Amino acid sequence: SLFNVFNVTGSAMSAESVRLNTTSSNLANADSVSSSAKDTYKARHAVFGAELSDTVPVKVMGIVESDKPLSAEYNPDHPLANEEGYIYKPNVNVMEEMANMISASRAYQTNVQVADSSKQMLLRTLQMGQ
Amino acid sequence: NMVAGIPGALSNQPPADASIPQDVAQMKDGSV
Amino acid sequence: GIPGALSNQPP
Amino acid sequence: ALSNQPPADASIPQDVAQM
Amino acid sequence: GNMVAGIPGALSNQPPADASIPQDVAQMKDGSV
Amino acid sequence: GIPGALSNQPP
Amino acid sequence: ALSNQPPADASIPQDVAQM
Amino acid sequence: AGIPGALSNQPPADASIPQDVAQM
Amino acid sequence: HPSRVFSMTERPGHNFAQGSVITTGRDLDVTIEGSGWISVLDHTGKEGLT
Amino acid sequence: TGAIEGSNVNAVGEMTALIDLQRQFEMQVKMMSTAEEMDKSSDSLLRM
Amino acid sequence: MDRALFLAMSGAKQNMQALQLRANNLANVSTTGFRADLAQARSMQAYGEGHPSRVFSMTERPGHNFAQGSVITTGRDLDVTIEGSGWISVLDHTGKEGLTRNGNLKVDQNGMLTNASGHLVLGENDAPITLPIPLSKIEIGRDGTISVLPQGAPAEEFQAVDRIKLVKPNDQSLFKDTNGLFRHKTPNQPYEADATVSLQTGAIEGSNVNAVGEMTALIDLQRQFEMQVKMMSTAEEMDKSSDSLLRM
Repeated sequence: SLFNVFNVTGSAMSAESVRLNTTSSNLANADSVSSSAKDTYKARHAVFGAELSDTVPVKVMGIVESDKPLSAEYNPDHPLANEEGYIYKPNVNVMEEMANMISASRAYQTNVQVADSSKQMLLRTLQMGQ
Repeated sequence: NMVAGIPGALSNQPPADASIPQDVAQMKDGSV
Repeated sequence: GIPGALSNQPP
Repeated sequence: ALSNQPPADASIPQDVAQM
Repeated sequence: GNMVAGIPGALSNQPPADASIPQDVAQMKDGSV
Repeated sequence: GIPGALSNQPP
Repeated sequence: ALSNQPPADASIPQDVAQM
Repeated sequence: AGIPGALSNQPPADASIPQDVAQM
Repeated sequence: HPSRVFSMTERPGHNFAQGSVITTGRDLDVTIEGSGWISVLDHTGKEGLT
Repeated sequence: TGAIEGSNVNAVGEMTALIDLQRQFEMQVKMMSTAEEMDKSSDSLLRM
Repeated sequence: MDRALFLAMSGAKQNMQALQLRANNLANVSTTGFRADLAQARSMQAYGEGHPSRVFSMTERPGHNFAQGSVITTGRDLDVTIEGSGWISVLDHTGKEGLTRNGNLKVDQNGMLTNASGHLVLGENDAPITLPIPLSKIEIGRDGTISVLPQGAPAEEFQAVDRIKLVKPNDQSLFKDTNGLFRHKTPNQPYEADATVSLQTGAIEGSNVNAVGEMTALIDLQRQFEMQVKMMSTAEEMDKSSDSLLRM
């Protein structure tokens, strides 16, 4: 059933698009000390999943923050400074976010190729006999 | 069983770099 | 259920 | 996931308290 | 005449604190008018 | 029409 | 080639003596 | 065979002969 | 999924540290020692700290 | 008295934050470019 | 795509971390009694099935530079520097004891002897030194003996009151803690006082950071960093070209 392929590729593109938006929010918040919720932003990472047990779609089961410590900065005159003058910043790593941007885009585009190629197979089956 | 984890940069690291949360790394084996 | 997942609703 | 009730608009406030 | 309206693109997709859309236009997003 | 709509005629 | 059992993962230890 | 000094990807054990490489 | 987070710039405060003191030798030149302000009213007539 | 207080701007502090703003600004612009590149690629689904 | 993208990213990420360690060294050139931090990279291979082609590298601190720091003669009585190897045993804010090499000592309003970091200075009884409040002339000895003159006393009434606890353990058995104090790697290891450590009173020991040594290491991390980020782009280029195997 090549229609099941469209579900797997379609679920893959959804998963890769979630990771790209997560990467976008990490780059936009690599220097954000404050937040709406009173807790410092932590680098986010969507968790992919596979229900292997034929076609196994990839599903996003939630966003999980990185456990690395928040990068402390010595800013004693800052209004949000603690007793020792340290302000805490997100633990976003620039190099690892660029790799995620490259990986998410390439993984997104290769699933379009599979969906397009699988589309041709179904159309060719419609021509069988006739 | 279900297998899962963070993809991309964080997982493609040596375990010493503790970027991956401990419980998420557990999921990368098997679950049910 | 991923242990300790972030939520999508105002704290 | 086809529901019967239109999804609510997302909110991006400055403070979650005044939301 | 139960329509939805607003400025498409970059102006609307900023968070509301930017205050770039006119308030009259921004309030036609919930189905009013 | 739109309350803040612009006219296409000279002011 | 193929096999009837899953391949093992990769070990990246900071000290091979502790594996 | 072929190359004489190929490596082995298995972790060192010093007790088992590595069969990953073409040990002939 | 909680994946879209925006960031906007803000002005949380000002650097209230003592500035650079310039010696001019002028009778009508004064500077605040440490922390303080001078009460002035602008053209509108509203009190302000300068 | 006899002195005038200047500004308290830390010039080096301003410059080292300028170089950070440039890098963060340019990275997000590359995300804009990779966003449209993905859209162009996915446009081949309907082509037939 | 190819895993060489993350293999090079895992290398470029560590080069930045190594750059941070060198940055902390150059920021601490003027610091008093600062021991330079060494930076090294460890090669770790991903063992498993397949060809042994992927080897990760992580930056780690192998040790510290324990060479004698620059001595600054200041003429101040309460300035002490350790001649050669040796440490000063002090207790931090929490209370846990540790070794320090900053001899920028001072006397508070109650006589307790502290250093520039605020750590209390241990004495002969493994307790903080508490000198009499009304002093007249503090004259630290070469061996660490503190001889003070009570206020109003004649110059011939010079008596010793305490002896600073100086410890000289093996430098390779010490690790810098989260606040700049060196402690034993093995927990619950007593710090035993040494009779060979000498204190040159009237001088301050500076940092041992070699500024050029850090600068010449910087110019090599940058080049190694730039080579790996080119590998990331060329791995991206290869995958884009191979995208034309599903066109059909």
